[PDB]
Amino acid sequence: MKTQVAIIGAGPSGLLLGQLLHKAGIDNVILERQTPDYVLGRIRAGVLEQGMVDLLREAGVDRRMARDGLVHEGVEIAFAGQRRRIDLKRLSGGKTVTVYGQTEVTRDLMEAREACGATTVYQAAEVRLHDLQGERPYVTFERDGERLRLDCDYIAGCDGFHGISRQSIPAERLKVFERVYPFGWLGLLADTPPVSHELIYANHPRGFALCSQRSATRSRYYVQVPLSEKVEDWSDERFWTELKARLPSEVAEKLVTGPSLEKSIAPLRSFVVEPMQHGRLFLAGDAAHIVPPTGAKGLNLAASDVSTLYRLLLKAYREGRGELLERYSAICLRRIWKAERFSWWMTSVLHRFPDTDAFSQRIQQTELEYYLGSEAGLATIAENYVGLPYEEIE
Amino acid sequence: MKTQVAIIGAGPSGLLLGQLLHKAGIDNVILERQTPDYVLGRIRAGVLEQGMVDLLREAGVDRRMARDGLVHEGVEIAFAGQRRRIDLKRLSGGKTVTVYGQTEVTRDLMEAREACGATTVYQAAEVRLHDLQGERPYVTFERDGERLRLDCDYIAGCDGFHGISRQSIPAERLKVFERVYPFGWLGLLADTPPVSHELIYANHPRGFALCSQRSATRSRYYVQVPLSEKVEDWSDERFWTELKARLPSEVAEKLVTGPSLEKSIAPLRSFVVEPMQHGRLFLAGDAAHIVPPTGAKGLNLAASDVSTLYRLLLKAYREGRGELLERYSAICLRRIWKAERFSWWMTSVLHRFPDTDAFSQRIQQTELEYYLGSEAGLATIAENYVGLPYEEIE
Ligand SMILES: Cc1cc2nc3c(=O)[nH]c(=O)nc-3n(C[C@H](O)[C@H](O)[C@H](O)COP(=O)(O)OP(=O)(O)OC[C@H]3O[C@@H](n4cnc5c(N)ncnc54)[C@H](O)[C@@H]3O)c2cc1C
Ligand SMILES: Cc1cc2nc3c(=O)[nH]c(=O)nc-3n(C[C@H](O)[C@H](O)[C@H](O)COP(=O)(O)OP(=O)(O)OC[C@H]3O[C@@H](n4cnc5c(N)ncnc54)[C@H](O)[C@@H]3O)c2cc1C
Ligand SMILES: Nc1ccc(C(=O)O)cc1
Ligand SMILES: Nc1ccc(C(=O)O)cc1
Repeated sequence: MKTQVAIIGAGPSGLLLGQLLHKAGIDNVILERQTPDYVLGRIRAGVLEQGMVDLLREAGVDRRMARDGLVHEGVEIAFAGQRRRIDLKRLSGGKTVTVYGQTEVTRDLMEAREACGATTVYQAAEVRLHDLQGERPYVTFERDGERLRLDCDYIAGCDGFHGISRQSIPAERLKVFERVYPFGWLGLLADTPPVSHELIYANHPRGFALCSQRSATRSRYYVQVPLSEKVEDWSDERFWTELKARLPSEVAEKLVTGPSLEKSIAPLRSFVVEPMQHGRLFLAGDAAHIVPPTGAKGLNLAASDVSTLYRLLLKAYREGRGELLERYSAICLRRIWKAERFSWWMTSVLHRFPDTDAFSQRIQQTELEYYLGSEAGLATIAENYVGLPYEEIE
Repeated sequence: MKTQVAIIGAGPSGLLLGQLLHKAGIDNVILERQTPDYVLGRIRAGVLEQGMVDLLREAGVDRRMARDGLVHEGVEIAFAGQRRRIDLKRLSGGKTVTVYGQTEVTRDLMEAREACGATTVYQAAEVRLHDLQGERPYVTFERDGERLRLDCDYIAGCDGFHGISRQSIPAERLKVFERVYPFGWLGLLADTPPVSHELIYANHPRGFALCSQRSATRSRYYVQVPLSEKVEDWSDERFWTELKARLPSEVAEKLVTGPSLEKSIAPLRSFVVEPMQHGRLFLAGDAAHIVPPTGAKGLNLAASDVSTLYRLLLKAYREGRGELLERYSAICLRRIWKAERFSWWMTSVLHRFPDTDAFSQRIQQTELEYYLGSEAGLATIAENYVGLPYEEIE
């Protein structure tokens, strides 16, 4: 069995890359461990940068998004009994973000891939990568008891944080940068109208809270929660009471509550690996880096890694410029670090940390007052929030 | 012995307040523990904000400054083998800073006070404050063996971090916010031409370094140094070698070295006390708060506390509005916290911290790249650097 580019993982990264590649004539095969249904079960992301919206358009999978997605020109930050609105559109010079669930984006790519007839092997068990440094690498896997081999020119590891691809690179060749935060996010999806037309990030003494949405009849809420927490400990009612206690009274009053459709806890982490490639293996998305959800950069960084990889692969196949692929890591890392820096900053000013001294609490409160009250402070948040420009390569 | 306002401390704070008060008809007496010579021995500050330059003018003690002071429109930040210039004037909308030694400013105020004939008691031993909550507070001290009493309406504690005034307020009434940094600054004053026409703040793997100046023939340099350091351990030559090792090669090459006129080590600290007053006692300057030198806000915050106190005292004496004095702390604290926040930020991105993990070193490097490469980042540094606007009161 042979292809040009083998893609490990059918999450948004692998599907986007596969679609981009297909449209340009580069055959690719996606291998996924789970079932299409399991993949569609992950709620995750809700906020997309302008640049990701454009990439979706370029992959020609933007019909439903253009119809159902909500474009946002602002976002709110509540702290110490006051809400402050940041005009993204004004402050960033016209850019906005789009709220469209990750579940939907993934569904759209999956349908688009099916219609084109491109190869996708679900339940590909025991994926193993071989000859990463040879001129002919290959992937082996098992589909219903029998071991198959897939030959390729390149492998794009788009298998998330627990994928096999990063594990296939000699550990000595990698440099890991990581920070674990002493808390997680308890998220709740409900078939209720969101409490606001724009997102509200809230710093409250009891901990962080965030009011988000998926559509006009579907809401997504989060509350900062300690690591020791178990989801079965949080009834829908306890969640609503907790969420209401962290929000400004005039917002908590108009909140329409309801039974949860999904409830989960996600720990916050920062992770970056350098470089992001080895021989003919290139890492992309969560396989290469994790950012805490606070800045909504995860899925967005994956899109840029993918945009970069695709353009380099085109150059390599169509233009015979195979040497340009060595620049992959240098290029992605620049955007990754600025995004990690932004997510880190958002996380530190919005959450309540354990055993914080009086001085640090005061400095935290002051960062908010400063950045939210200065025209220049506002602009730093906004341009970062809508997403910094992709580099064009060459 | 009686006056209207008793002033404890003849450093820049006490002298500026005394001068302002005198020019408006409000009698005041300054009490200082040391001799005029000891006071003039402190080198300290070199950078003044626009607002402090204007206050000096308002006190009519700006002749020598207008002649000898150097106005700066930019400042440089060197890191990872690259110098980046921040155009203060452009980015802040025209403001600049003035380099004029604290020793000179103090000399100018002292001469101005002497010429006007205002009272100043040097070597006032054992100053004690009494009846802080009565309608008639008083200060007692000793001048050559005999105990004297000074009656007043108000007392302005301008006695620095180790003064008696903050110690005279019931400790239970105060809330202290403080952070100690694990390093200090080793500074060297030399009668040599500065290596650059503008200041250069340098983040280097070996630690922080700063190239400053006092005039065209007098330089002031600093290097980050561990707490365990003793000044006698640092020969002039060791200092020059160390300073040269932390600077970019093209800057270290043109450095004119020479014998030190003064050499000292100052530990870095952040300290804020809330409130800044008690009854008829009002704290100002270093008596109320300390900021690490990195942002050059110390003397500048003292000026704003003083500007605020003087205007409130005028209202009280001339206009019979004694109740406005209760607003002193609320007003000064707003500016103090933003300045503490700025100094804290400058300190964290420019210095090398002990036992720093790979992630934090990377985030530090990235803060520099971000703020120094974005038009909005630059503007946040600049407007903070030149100094945020004073509030007008009322
Ligand atoms: C609470 C939460 C909120 C977030 N909010 C946002 C937001 O609003 N905006 C934003 O930009 N980001 C956000 N993100 C991040 C975003 O969800 C991720 O960055 C994104 O899912 C990365 O996609 P991916 O394709 O790289 O990885 P994944 O989504 O993990 O998919 C990887 C795929 O590879 C598969 N796989 C794993 N191992 C193997 C193997 N051995 N063989 C074959 N297949 C394998 C996995 O099954 C999976 O299907 C959030 C994340 C969380 C959890
Ligand atoms: C390394 C260094 C660099 C700095 N660089 C800058 C910079 O460039 N820009 C900037 O804005 N700031 C800077 N500063 C800070 C600035 O020096 C101080 O904030 C400033 O000196 C505050 O003045 P002050 O009058 O409040 O206090 P002080 O200068 O301390 O004077 C207080 C006076 O009160 C006197 N006194 C003390 N106790 C008593 C008592 N019991 N009775 C009577 N008198 C008493 C003291 O003798 C002293 O004379 C720097 C500080 C340092 C050390
Ligand atoms: N920053 C974030 C904003 C929104 C969401 C979400 O809607 O799921 C997640 C993270
Ligand atoms: N930030 C600072 C800048 C300059 C000086 C100084 O010249 O003495 C001190 C601190």
